[PDB]
Amino acid sequence: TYAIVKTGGKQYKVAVGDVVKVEKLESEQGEKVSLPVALVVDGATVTTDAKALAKVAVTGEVLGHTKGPKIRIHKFKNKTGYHKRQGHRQQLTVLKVTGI
Amino acid sequence: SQLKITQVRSTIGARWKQRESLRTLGLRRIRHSVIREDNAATRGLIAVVRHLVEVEPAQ
Amino acid sequence: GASSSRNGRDSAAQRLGVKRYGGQVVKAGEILVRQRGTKFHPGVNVGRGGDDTLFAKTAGAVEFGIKRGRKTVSIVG
Amino acid sequence: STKTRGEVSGGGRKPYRQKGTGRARQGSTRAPQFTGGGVVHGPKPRDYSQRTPKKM
Amino acid sequence: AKRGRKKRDRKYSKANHGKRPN
Amino acid sequence: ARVKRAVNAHKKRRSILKASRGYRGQRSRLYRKAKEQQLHSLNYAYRDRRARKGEFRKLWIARINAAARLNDITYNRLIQGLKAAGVEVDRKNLADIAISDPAAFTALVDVARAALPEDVNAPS
Amino acid sequence: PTYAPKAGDTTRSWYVIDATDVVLGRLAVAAANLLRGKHKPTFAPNVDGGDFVIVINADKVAISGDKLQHKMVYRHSGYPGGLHKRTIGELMQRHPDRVVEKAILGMLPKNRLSRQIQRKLRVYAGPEHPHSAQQPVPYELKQVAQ
RNA sequence: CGCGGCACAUCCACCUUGUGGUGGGUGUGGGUAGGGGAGCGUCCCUCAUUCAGCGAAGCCACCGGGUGACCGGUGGUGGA
RNA sequence: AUGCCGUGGUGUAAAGCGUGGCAGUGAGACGGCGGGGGAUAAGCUCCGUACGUCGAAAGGGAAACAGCCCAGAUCGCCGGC
RNA sequence: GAGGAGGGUGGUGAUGGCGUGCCUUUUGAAGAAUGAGCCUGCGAGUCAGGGACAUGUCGCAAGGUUAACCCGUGUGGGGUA
Ligand SMILES: [Mg+2]
Ligand SMILES: [Mg+2]
Ligand SMILES: [Mg+2]
Ligand SMILES: [Mg+2]
Ligand SMILES: [Mg+2]
Ligand SMILES: [Mg+2]
Ligand SMILES: [Mg+2]
Ligand SMILES: [Mg+2]
Ligand SMILES: [Mg+2]
Ligand SMILES: [Mg+2]
Ligand SMILES: [Mg+2]
Ligand SMILES: [Mg+2]
Ligand SMILES: [Mg+2]
Ligand SMILES: [Mg+2]
Ligand SMILES: [Mg+2]
Ligand SMILES: [Mg+2]
Ligand SMILES: [Mg+2]
Ligand SMILES: [Mg+2]
Ligand SMILES: [Mg+2]
Ligand SMILES: [Mg+2]
Ligand SMILES: [Mg+2]
Ligand SMILES: [Mg+2]
Ligand SMILES: [Mg+2]
Ligand SMILES: [Mg+2]
Ligand SMILES: [Mg+2]
Ligand SMILES: [Mg+2]
Ligand SMILES: [Mg+2]
Ligand SMILES: [Mg+2]
Ligand SMILES: [Mg+2]
Ligand SMILES: [Mg+2]
Ligand SMILES: [Mg+2]
Ligand SMILES: [Mg+2]
Ligand SMILES: [Mg+2]
Ligand SMILES: [Mg+2]
Ligand SMILES: [Mg+2]
Ligand SMILES: [Mg+2]
Ligand SMILES: [Mg+2]
Ligand SMILES: [Mg+2]
Ligand SMILES: [Mg+2]
Repeated sequence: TYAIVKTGGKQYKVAVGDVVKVEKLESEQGEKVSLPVALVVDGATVTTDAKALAKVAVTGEVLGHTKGPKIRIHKFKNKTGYHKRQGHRQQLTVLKVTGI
Repeated sequence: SQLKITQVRSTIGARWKQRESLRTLGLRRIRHSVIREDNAATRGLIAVVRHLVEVEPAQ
Repeated sequence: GASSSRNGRDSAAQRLGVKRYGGQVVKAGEILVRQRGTKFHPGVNVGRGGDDTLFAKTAGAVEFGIKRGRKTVSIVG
Repeated sequence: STKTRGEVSGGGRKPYRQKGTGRARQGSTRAPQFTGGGVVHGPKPRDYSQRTPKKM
Repeated sequence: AKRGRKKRDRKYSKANHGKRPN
Repeated sequence: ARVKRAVNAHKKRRSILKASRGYRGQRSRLYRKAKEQQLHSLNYAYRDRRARKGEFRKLWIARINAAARLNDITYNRLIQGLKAAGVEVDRKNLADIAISDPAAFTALVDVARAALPEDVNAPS
Repeated sequence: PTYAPKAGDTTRSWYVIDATDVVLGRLAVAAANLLRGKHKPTFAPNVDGGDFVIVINADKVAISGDKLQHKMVYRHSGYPGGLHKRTIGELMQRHPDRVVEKAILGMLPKNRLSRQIQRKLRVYAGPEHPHSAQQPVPYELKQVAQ
């Protein structure tokens, strides 16, 4: 069985035992989180109903907070002399799915 | 009664009496709502800016 | 080329016209309507002036009106 | 102290005529962009003593 | 004068709204 | 205090040339011609981190539109029927079920078709 | 991670399209989608997915009366004054397979992989095709009701 | 619009209530000429401290770090 | 009709004014509307316009296309409208 | 780890989309306007003055401060014109 889970304003297709990188959830390493779903497929049934999916949640287990890939930004316009340099590391969260 | 104004189009390429009329209604960006009273000065602000907004009789 | 600069000259604009409108509080001596001639005439508490300048003699509000065809400028004291 | 372009030896003439050569115009051989030329805005002898008041 | 007329008549599209530069 | 410029100046040249490995011509060997290319290679990465959010949506739709038409419905009416039934599955996962689990996509077609209004051309 | 197809996953089949009363626009469109694999949910624009298309009966395609006279086909040889022109009506007598095949190849994308896509297309004039060693299933035109 | 990071301004509550710090709202952050504010890097002197013939400077390669100029780690070469 | 000056309500943080420090600019272009010059010719020229955009503005559309339409990029996202 | 499958560094990149170098100067240039063959090195708002104006800070405060010069190995102490 699998389920489409909502977290961080985005959606992820998970199964029991997958590892999903999501946005920074305010939780320390080892805690449990509960997340809402948008679809649950349990074989040949899809369950497809907004009233019946609010009672179903995915139990997570945080492995730890990681960083993203370094993004180097150097904006530039042609014959003016404009330069702007900037970097970024998106803070992420590794999350084990043990529920559904 | 009490009106609800939702901005639909931008202020880019709008005139001075239209940008400043959205500033008095309290609108900032596209799809921003505000609730104002239906005195005779609000629908004079609306009549200048009626191509940029979307008024409705909403509580 | 035909040198048709037979007429290429002008004077300076003199900034005439009405300077203090109706319902507007003035001080003693304020110039109300600078003008050529008496387009406007002096009424109550308004003097004419040397070049028909229509100043003020007393502080108050300015109101316009008619007095037998000739239109006047007056001040309510 | 260093030498400016009016104290470096020589460089009094113009090395070649201005138009026709296909080189850049130069005007002197001790101009500051030349190797060997003078130093622009370089050091000079200075006295750095300040005037602190007696009560301070 | 085909170029001067064909560049001018392409402002009558729905996107340009009857206006183009030059 | 005379400063030889070379220890400061080589710092910004070793990192431009490490970011230019894999370019061809003078654009990987020379500093003046690999600083011009890095000015373009970071405007292109900026322009295309924002373009690919549309590019994958443009691919997910074409895999839903291909998989909706194996179940005699257009993409036009599948998105309508999945908002009229309260199925908020995004187009990334809706295009991943269509490849990886086709019997779970026929059920979302029969949910969206039955929730669709009966005369789709009649006014509301 | 969205699906990007491996090499060795694209499974190809063989279709055959009759053209006895079909117009040239409906048939070139339905052959262009079927060669590229737009009808498959595993589509990727950089992978030559898609099946084979055998167009039989191309001498009987539905072209109007005013297009066998006034629609021209231009080739240019490179030499000056080397512009030649032939009508559709004098190409439907000698080479009727070229008229159907030109309409398909203007509807493929103008890139390098379309030159591998067009190697999966066989256009014939009569009702007989040599590819009976394979098993081509017939393909009729369908429009999804809306 | 949603979720997460940063900066500036303003307002409301705390801490030696302006030298200003911590927390919470709303707003704002395209930019040439130019104005303002805050920083990285090379060198030199002085004060304190600490490495170095058990291998300093410099150079080369690799693995990592910071919002930027840039930085650190390990190894190879090298000789104050 | 609009515009303009005055005044009484209401609304809106980054509006106005005085005085100092430091500037840059003083070659503008096209589009809509009102006009002069020109043959009511010009991608022509000279003015008006609390008109717009470019200049100094990326992104989407007009095939391509400083000046036209939509919209103003703080950064990330393989989320929606 | 003998090999294969799984996962991850590093190197290459078949193929798809998007995409008009840099500087100067201009109303506007990828421009068929200027400048540069390449690399390493050098190469441009500095200094003098009890100057001038305006500020940030420190000492003294109805007063503030000395210049020349004199005496000390010094950066210290005198010196009221
Ligand atoms: Mg420019
Ligand atoms: Mg006159
Ligand atoms: Mg007289
Ligand atoms: Mg000399
Ligand atoms: Mg000379
Ligand atoms: Mg010398
Ligand atoms: Mg002394
Ligand atoms: Mg390469
Ligand atoms: Mg988007
Ligand atoms: Mg194309
Ligand atoms: Mg912005
Ligand atoms: Mg800015
Ligand atoms: Mg600037
Ligand atoms: Mg050794
Ligand atoms: Mg050294
Ligand atoms: Mg290093
Ligand atoms: Mg080392
Ligand atoms: Mg070493
Ligand atoms: Mg001038
Ligand atoms: Mg001028
Ligand atoms: Mg002008
Ligand atoms: Mg012009
Ligand atoms: Mg105009
Ligand atoms: Mg006109
Ligand atoms: Mg001109
Ligand atoms: Mg602007
Ligand atoms: Mg300019
Ligand atoms: Mg633009
Ligand atoms: Mg554009
Ligand atoms: Mg385009
Ligand atoms: Mg939609
Ligand atoms: Mg490519
Ligand atoms: Mg010019
Ligand atoms: Mg050139
Ligand atoms: Mg060229
Ligand atoms: Mg020139
Ligand atoms: Mg040259
Ligand atoms: Mg050179
Ligand atoms: Mg003081």
